[PDB]
Amino acid sequence: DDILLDAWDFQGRPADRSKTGGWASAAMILCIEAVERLTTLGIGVNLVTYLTGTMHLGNATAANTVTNFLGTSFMLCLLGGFIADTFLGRYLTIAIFAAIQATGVSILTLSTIIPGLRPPRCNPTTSSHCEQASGIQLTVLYLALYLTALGTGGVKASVSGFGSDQFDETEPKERSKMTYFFNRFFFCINVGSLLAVTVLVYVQDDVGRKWGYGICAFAIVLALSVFLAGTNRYRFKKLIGSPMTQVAAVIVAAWRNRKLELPADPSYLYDVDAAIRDQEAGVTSNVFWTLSTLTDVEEVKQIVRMLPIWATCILFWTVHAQLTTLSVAQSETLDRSIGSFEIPPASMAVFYVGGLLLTTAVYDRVAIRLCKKLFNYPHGLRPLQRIGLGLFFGSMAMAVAALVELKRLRTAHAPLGFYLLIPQYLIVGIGEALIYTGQLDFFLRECPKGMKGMSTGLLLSTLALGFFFSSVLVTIVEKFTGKAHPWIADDLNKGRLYNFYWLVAVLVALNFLIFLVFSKWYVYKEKRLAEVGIELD
Amino acid sequence: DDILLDAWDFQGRPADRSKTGGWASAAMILCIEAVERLTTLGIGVNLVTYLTGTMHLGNATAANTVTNFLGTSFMLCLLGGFIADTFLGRYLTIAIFAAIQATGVSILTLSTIIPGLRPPRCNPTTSSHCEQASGIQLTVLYLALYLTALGTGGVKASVSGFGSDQFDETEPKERSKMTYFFNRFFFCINVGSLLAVTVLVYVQDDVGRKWGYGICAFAIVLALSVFLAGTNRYRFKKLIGSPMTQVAAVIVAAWRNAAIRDQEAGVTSTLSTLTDVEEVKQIVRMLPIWATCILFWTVHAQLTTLSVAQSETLDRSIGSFEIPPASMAVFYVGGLLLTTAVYDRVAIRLCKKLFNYPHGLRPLQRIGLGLFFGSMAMAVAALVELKRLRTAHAPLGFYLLIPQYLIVGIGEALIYTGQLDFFLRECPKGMKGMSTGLLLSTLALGFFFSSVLVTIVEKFTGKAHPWIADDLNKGRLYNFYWLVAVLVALNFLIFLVFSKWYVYKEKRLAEV
Repeated sequence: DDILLDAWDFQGRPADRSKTGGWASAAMILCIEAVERLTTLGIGVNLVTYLTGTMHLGNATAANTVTNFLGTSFMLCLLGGFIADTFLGRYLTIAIFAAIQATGVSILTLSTIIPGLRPPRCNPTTSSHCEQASGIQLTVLYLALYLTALGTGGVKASVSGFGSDQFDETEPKERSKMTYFFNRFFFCINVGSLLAVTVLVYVQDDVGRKWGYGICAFAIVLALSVFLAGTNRYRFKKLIGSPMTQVAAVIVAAWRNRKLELPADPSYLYDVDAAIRDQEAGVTSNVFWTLSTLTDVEEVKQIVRMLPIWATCILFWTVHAQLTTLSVAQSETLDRSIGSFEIPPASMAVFYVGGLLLTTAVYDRVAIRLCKKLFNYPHGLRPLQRIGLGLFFGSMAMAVAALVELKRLRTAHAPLGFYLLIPQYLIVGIGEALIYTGQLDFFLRECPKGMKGMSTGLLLSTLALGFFFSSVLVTIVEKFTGKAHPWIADDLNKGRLYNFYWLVAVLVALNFLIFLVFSKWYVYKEKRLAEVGIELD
Repeated sequence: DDILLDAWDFQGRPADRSKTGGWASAAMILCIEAVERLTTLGIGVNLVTYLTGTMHLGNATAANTVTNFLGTSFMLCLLGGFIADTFLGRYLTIAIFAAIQATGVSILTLSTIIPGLRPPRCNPTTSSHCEQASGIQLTVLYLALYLTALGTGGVKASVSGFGSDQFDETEPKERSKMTYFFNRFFFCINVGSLLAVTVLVYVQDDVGRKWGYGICAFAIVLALSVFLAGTNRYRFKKLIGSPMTQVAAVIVAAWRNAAIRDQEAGVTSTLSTLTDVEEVKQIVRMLPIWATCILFWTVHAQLTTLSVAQSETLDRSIGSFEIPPASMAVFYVGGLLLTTAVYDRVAIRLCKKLFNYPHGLRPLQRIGLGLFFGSMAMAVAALVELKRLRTAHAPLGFYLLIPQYLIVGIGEALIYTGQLDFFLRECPKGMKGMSTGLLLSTLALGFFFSSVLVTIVEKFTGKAHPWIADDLNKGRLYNFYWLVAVLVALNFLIFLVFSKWYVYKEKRLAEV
């Protein structure tokens, strides 16, 4: 009754419901997730200008550095979950990796303080050119960045899952205590994330970096000690396995044997074909690294059916990557003067965060029940309709964003203009709050049974590439016409951005038509396969 | 097979010989020993100066805050090792109380760099009236300290236990790689222990508090990151119990128709059983001699506070450069290392080639020997302050303080390894972890005793011509030293009586 077979406590003796439980104890875990999100935002959003305001980089190579650090921090999150799942706990994953996050962000705060560890002070845009940055002073910014990248990476992966282990016995009153707890919790993260792209951005911009990154490092060192102090209060998961494992064990363990085709149709052992090898194409099997089992082989193959739609997602995230880097540099040249108020350059990102929060809010009330009464589905847009939708806004921003780099270059070649960068922030914002619903929802129900959780893998990995390809996309345009003014600049007025924003708009516009064809097809095949699996028994 | 029994994984799966544990794997776990020692030295040895200098409290009131912090830190270290062996892991303790220790020091660091979190710059030395810290700038300090002490206390308990747990196999082969490492390391400590009362002190004096305390913060936050990141490769012990609990079981369980002390039956091999109550009985037999060590540690505290305030006013110049006042404590650490260095090459070797001793001196010889130097340091120090003050009103180099700082250091080495060996070699079957409790206990109590001393004279002398005074040239500090000198003197005599009885009343308790 009171004791559960579902979890154990920090001893290992079976967990109890009125000893280990989350009306309180779920907070001490989760505050880490709060300080972490609030970090890679307050840092990541505005990391771009630190490199162009102090490190004195060229507005181009500040973008690549940031999108890479960002994308890197997204690859490393994909790994942390595999480590939580294969090797360490959920728990000592989030315990180990918050401590790591802490030194990275300490080494970072440190790098902005100790003297001569940043090039002597001055302003690059419209003013001067200074010192570059020493090869010494660039290596600590890297290690610290990349350490932070790794830290935020690992806990982003497991701190969420662990905090919810603190509630759900299938029993309702706990599930009620839980659902009660979180709707009150996210309003915070929301209202609190709105804080970090404004208030926190305000500090590192006005007061200075040391304080700005300092209040961060202190937050994780505070949080981690709250977390650990709750250790005994917690009840513990048994190591959910990463499904990414057998994907490795057929993509590889069917590679190590490439030999006689052996089509007898199917030979059996329990579920096995001996041999089993990957031909893609089709067969079908149902059941309940040396050699591989066929019912295992096929499950991988369903993962592969999802791959082309997986591909067409990457480019949205490139559009999103432009919001954190370039739209800052062109908020660097704009007005932003409210009189006695001067709004922080990278704080334009509050618009993007707004269109997230707002869209989600409009889409949970307005657009859900408006389908059950309108059509056969009360699910809203399930799933790939939201994905396609997002791709379209991917261009719609990059297209508008390309338009506004003209109205800006207009007035600045011949003083005051601003509030023209809302749309591109907003549009990527609304566009994001749909495509991430859709990417996710699709990756779930369409992921095989027992092998799902492959989802976040497909999800995050697209994020990562989105940034990495936005790194590549920038590095290509360097050679198109490289002399004179290419589309990149330092004084942006001495160069032209719109020529990039267009190309992303177009590259994405095409990407979306592609997605449409991939979308029509994928369902024709995953239907025919269903129907064929039956006809042949 | 290879695999070891009664050791496990973080998984819970036993175990290893040739993979998990290590030559340099302890090195990861003891990253956070060296840091916590180098911190509790650097911070404590000069904190009194942050109190008088920055917070503007003035010595009497400052000397007590420091000495309460040190006291509470040991008090908590004792609770710390009890938590560790009952509830928490050895591992979990060190993780958890390190984390606390890191915020604890962080907040302290933050206390020194956030604006308005102090009184405004001046030194009562050259200034007429300086504001003592406000109620709140106190509170962030106090919170920072007690966190830092709790943090430190908890770690101090379990890291040595978890550290040495990565070598134990009952093996002559690998468990002898334990020796080689634990030596390079221990040396590194004393080297780093010299630095913590010089360089660390120097930084926090002449670079600044924010830097000096700020480095210590980054030190654990660096170490905690290394320790936790070595978790997979650690050998995780079965949870060892607390001798404390078996000692409590007699104290509750006698209210009956159970325990009279005095003399009773001998021992062979909830409700209370006799072998455990006579075990608790002859733990009490040590308690009077435990009591006569409290007063040594009271001597020791005077080195962390008022002997700094004295040192602040002596010359301390060497040629051009000027040595930081609180860094006189190098002469104490030096005397402490030097005594050991010699006692092990000599008193071990050529004391046991005469009267057939096991250790150079009987534990009580070293205990008693400490108290005597302990009582004679205060006597020297009284007279020095006396014959410093007598020339203040008529300079004096830091040299005049080398004797107190030295004597106490020669004294302590003996009385610690006397105390430690006597508690250790007199304690019953399952209780040797009783020993460490007993030791810490005398220190917490010694420190806690000293603030009681200072407070008494403050009320019975001030406000007019006070023994411990704000301007040290304006009070008689020499007969607060005299007091502690004469106090420790009486305590010593009481020890000879106690230790005449102890070997007398515990050798009739021998033969059965």
